[PDB]
Amino acid sequence: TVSTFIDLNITMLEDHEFVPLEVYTRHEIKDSGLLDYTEVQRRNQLHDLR
Amino acid sequence: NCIVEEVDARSVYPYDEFVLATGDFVYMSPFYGYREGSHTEHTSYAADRF
Ligand SMILES: *[C@@H]1O[C@H](CO)[C@@H](O[C@@H]2O[C@H](CO)[C@@H](O)[C@H](O)[C@H]2NC(C)=O)[C@H](O)[C@H]1NC(C)=O
Repeated sequence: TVSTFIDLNITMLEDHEFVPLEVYTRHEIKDSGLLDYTEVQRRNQLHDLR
Repeated sequence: NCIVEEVDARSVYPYDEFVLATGDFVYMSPFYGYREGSHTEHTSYAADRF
């Protein structure tokens, strides 16, 4: 068999899922400061009851 | 000198203590009381003070 047809190949672009990605979370940013003022306050205001 | 002063208050989860605009930690849930299991809430204070 010979053919008079001209081929053409089209495959659909497959699905692709995007997972959530973060370089730094806000908890790491809150921990970036050398002294979280709030936690220092809460610790130091327990001295009499401790 | 007697001083009466209105201030804001901020508590984070679990809300067993809060702060004030001056920066004073009150070691008691803002919802601790006497009505509907409010004595379940947390207060590290002697019950006579509240
Ligand atoms: C039509 O579709 C593609 C080319 O776009 C070819 O399919 C892939 O071919 C590669 C090798 O080139 C295989 O490893 C893969 O298994 C094939 N499928 C996919 C989804 O990649 C296919 O061969 C083309 N048709 C012809 C007749 O070549």
